[PDB]
This record gives sequence, C-alpha cells and structure tokens, in this order.
Amino acid sequence: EQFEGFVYKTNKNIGNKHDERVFIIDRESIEIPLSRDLRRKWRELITSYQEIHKKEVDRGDTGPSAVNGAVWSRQIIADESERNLSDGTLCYAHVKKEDGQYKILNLYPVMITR
RNA sequence: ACUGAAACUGUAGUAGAACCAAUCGGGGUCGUCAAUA
Repeated sequence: EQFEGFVYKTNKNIGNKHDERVFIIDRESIEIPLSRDLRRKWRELITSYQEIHKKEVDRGDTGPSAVNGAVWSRQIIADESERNLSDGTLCYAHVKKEDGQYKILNLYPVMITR
C-alpha cells in the first residue's frame, strides 16, 4: 500500500532499535478533545525525562546510564518546547474503548515509557 | 526761583523625635536508567 504520514523518530535509544515509525495519516483517524489534564500530565512527564538526565547530559554523556551504545531519546535532549505539547506535535496516546468511546488515558513520548 | 541729608531687613531659633534590617531554613542524601521488536 502507499500512505501519507509523519515519521516519528526517536534516536537509536535502546540497543535493539532498528526502525523509526511513520504515523500513517492517510487511512483512518479519530479526533479527541485534548483536555488540560492531558497536557499538564505531558508537561510533568517530559520535565521528568529532561531533569533526570540534566546532570548526565551536562557531564557530556551520550546515552542511558546503564545501556552503552544507545543514544539519548529525543524528548530527553529536546528543549523546554518538548514539554509544551504544541500544535502538530506527535505523541502516543494510551487509549481504550471503555463505555463505547475512545477514551484517551495519557499521552506518551515512546512506546514503553515513563 | 534750584535733587534734602543720614539709616545693614536685621535680631533669636540644632530638620529633628521615634523605629533591632529583621523573621523561617541540619550542607543534606539511594534506587535504577532507557524503548523497542
């Protein structure tokens, strides 16, 4: 098949990583309201990712504290703007179809995440 | 159809009385980290 999409890239950020992702926009879609609680959760989540490694990246370390050869995941090296959840930014949404609606539980920067 | 003269706006009086640059804070301490395939 062919599709349009956005490439979601995070760096070679754990050792087994081979492939980035392309969010296939072409085919099917569901718009859901972005509440303040979701966006403030994202801010708290991404500030966590950034602050916990501030000492690491100031030391000039290039990757995770116990996984050599990996490289910092994008949201960690990204600036304050990554916390902001601005228009057109890409996320993973944790979703379930409870009560007959697509409930969005949380927004996450990676598949297996903080 | 003759300019008056001569005479220190000086003398006495404290920009001061009162008010705390101060109140709280052990130079301390432990769990991961990372997201794919």
